[PDB]
Amino acid sequence: AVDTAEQVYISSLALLKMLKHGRAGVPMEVMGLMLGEFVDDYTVRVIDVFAMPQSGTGVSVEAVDPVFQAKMLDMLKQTGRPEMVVGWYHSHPGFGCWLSGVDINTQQSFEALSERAVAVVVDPIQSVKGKVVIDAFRLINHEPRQTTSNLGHLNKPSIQALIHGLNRHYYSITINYRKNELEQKMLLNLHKKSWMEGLTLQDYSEHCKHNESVVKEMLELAKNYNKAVEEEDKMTPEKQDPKRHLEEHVDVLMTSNIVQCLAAMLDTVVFK
Amino acid sequence: AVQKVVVHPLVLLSVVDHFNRIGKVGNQKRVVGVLLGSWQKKVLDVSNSFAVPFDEDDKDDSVWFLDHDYLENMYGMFKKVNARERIVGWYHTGPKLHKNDIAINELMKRYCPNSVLVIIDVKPKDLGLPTEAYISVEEVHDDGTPTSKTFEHVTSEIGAEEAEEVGVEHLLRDIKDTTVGTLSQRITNQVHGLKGLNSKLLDIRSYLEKVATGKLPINHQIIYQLQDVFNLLPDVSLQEFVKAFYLKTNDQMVVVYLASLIRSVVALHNLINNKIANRDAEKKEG
Amino acid sequence: GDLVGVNKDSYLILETLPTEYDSRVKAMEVDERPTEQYSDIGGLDKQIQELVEAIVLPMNHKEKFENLGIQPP
Ligand SMILES: [Zn+2]
Repeated sequence: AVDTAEQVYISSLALLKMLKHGRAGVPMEVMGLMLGEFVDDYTVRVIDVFAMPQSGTGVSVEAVDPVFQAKMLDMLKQTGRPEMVVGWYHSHPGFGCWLSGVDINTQQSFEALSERAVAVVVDPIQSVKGKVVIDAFRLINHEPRQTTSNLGHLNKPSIQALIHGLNRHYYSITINYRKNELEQKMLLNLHKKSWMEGLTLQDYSEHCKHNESVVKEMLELAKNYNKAVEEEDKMTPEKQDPKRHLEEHVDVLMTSNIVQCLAAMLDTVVFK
Repeated sequence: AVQKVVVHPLVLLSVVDHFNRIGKVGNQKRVVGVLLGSWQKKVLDVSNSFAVPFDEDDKDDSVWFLDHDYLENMYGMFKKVNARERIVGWYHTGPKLHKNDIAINELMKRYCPNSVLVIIDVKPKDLGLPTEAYISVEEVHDDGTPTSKTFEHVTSEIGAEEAEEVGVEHLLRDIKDTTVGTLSQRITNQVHGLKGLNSKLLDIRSYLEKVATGKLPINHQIIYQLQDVFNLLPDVSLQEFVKAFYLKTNDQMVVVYLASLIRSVVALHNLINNKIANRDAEKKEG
Repeated sequence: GDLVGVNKDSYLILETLPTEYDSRVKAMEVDERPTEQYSDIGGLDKQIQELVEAIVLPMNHKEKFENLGIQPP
């Protein structure tokens, strides 16, 4: 029947594969496929993603080598992944997530292939500093889709794909990440602090330099804090400078000194 | 030799996916796959890995499938997509090694002269470092002990390329604890450090129990390195060290004095202004 | 200072090119090859011989000059 607000769950492995391949491809656009299950009409699951060789034709249907795709699928079936392929992702470095004119036609072919295949656009150079610019698109054939729920407008579109047709020729589908408790705190081991890192005593000369600088900054802040309190007269009732800056300085200084003293003490008494 | 191996998020997520994939239907003590990486200096950086058809007998510990042609053409295609990554090492998920594993490493040495094996215990979600790394060694041991085809530990750690770093952070965001964590996270980190130190010392206890009782062979090595560790303890309460410790602690105390006193002053300044404002409102209301 | 065709995005040199001087410079060269015979010039025979011995003879032979050791004009 006619589709709806829908959803697309992509796995952690899939997302990292996509981001890594995109950051490998920049500045040349690169593309590949995701494996997944059409679990139902209201959401599509993709798990695992495999990139495919970058031909000189650029991101297009011709860039999809049938031999490479077929034998990759066969070997993944042997290795334990019988997941049948819906979805193709491509990279748009330097510009937002939207389907270009080429992308419209590639997704038209992909839709003709299965029916509900989903396009994915990743910008590997804008997806940085903790923000990931990922988005997923489907083409329309009056009424664009059925809005039978409120989980279609929990997100907001963007002007870039708006002119490029985020509702005009294609529509964006809300993206969700199906992480589980096992992948959780498996990834976390990457920033996980080690016990020796916990008992590490920093550096005493560097700590003294830090206290030296921060107390001097405290003095220079208090100098104008005095002026601020001496202009308490309430001419033209007006968060810059003295008060909250002094607050953050005292907070960081006090916590650093307390933690250094505590680590030093614990090391003194426990280590012999 | 090889001094360090750094392991990226992608391989560990891939092996977790492989373990869930196989254990979903074909639950088995381990799964075996191949890592891809590059060499800087004498450190190794591993970010790629694929599952290979593998099978182990239950107790014969000599019977095993690892697919030659599958490994070869899968590597060829992974080279086609990205040619930098060449075959280094092989991974498995079994929390324990097997007598059968050194044959696996010898086969892998056909594809890499110094192939390194990595145990990734996916099921454990514990104190730390879910990756263990091992190289193959064959030497006379220099001490009269019989030589043997042996696995040797090489230190390992997790490091991320920037794209994998943003990818992992975005998924961790909801459960992510803040990096700064002024007091709470630091105190919890110190407590966790004491926990880890106690756990490691108890492991060393159990090893010494097994060595004295004889059920475990004396390595001669490490145990004398452990004796060096035991002689390395600093022995605090030596007098000039006590003087220096008191001096530095007093410096920390005067600094925290200044911070606390300023905090009290600013607290009073907020209090007085709040009283003035609410009293002004009360006086205006009448 | 060589002319090379590279990848339009990755900038990898994948072709070498013949050095291009300029469109005007390529316009200056003669391709029509005019047809005025030396006999068409009258009276200037001495000057014609001067120019010929100065220009053409170094082109045709180079042996009668080198056998002397002279630097041709
Ligand atoms: Zn595109």
